[PDB]
Amino acid sequence: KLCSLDNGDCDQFCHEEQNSVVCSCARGYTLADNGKACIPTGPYPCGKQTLE
Amino acid sequence: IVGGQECKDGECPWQALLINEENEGFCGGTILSEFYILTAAHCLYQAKRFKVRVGDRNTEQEEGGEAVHEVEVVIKHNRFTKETYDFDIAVLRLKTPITFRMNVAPACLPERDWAESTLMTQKTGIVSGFGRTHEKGRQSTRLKMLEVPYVDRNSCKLSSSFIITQNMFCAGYDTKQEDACQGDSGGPHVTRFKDTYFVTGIVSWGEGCARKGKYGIYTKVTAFLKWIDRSMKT
Ligand SMILES: C[C@@H](C(=O)N1CCOCC1)N1CC[C@H](NS(=O)(=O)c2cc3ccc(Cl)cc3s2)C1=O
Ligand SMILES: [Ca+2]
Repeated sequence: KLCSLDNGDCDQFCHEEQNSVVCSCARGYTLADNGKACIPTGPYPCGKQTLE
Repeated sequence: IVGGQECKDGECPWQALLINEENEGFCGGTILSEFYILTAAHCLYQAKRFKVRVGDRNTEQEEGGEAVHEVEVVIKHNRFTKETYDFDIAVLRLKTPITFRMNVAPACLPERDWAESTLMTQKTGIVSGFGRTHEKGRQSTRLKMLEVPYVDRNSCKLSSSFIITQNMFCAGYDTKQEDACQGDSGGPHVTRFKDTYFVTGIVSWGEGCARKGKYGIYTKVTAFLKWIDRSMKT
């Protein structure tokens, strides 16, 4: 149920509020329009391996 | 690191190395942001004056990404104790900011409840460093990484001759020849989740390296998130 079922479909942090899932992101990311994906604000976001 | 594999280009970009007056590594660290490094409190008693190096994978050649940084302030946990290594955590503020690039980037700080329920219940974490390749060997000239299983807390407590406080966790193998080792202390323990890497621990201590019936002991970063946040505001 909720955050226990596949992380509530969240990319990063999952929180349960009143029988409902709330997703959020690490510092340097903003939550996408779908309320689930996390989008990097700028170059070299935290937690990503470097490629170029 | 005993066993494991070399970090390939761009794979371990959050690694820092603490270097002494003779430009020799004695401990690791984790890049948290352009001004801050996470390390072990016990590492601070291992050299009078030190600097921090980032962007390095081979200490014998120049790759082009290397940068040395001077330390402005040392923030050590005031409850740290040498007898047990409880509260083994410190944060360093650098004099000049780190310019991120290939092989130089920060690891993410997670939220406590989600990390404990979702990250620390994954099968494995990843530890890395330039430390000894065998218990009695010499330090590695190459940066290494190793996948290490989370270990059941009760089993860990039974295996240990030394106390495991609420501020520590265990990881590694019962008998397989893979573990962190001398010189890796203060280095990153990170957990991968959907291709993003979060800080979950700090290389702390162990009874030898890769010994049978013994595990690697790590500072539990999730117990220190509000502490870390305060330190990074001053
Ligand atoms: C038992 C411990 C120790 O001296 N303690 C005294 C203070 O209270 C905590 C344990 N100890 C004895 C030797 C060892 N030094 S070490 O070889 O530099 C080292 C081995 C090792 C293995 C796995 C990890 Cl995760 C870290 C370390 S680092 C080490 O940390
Ligand atoms: Ca080099």
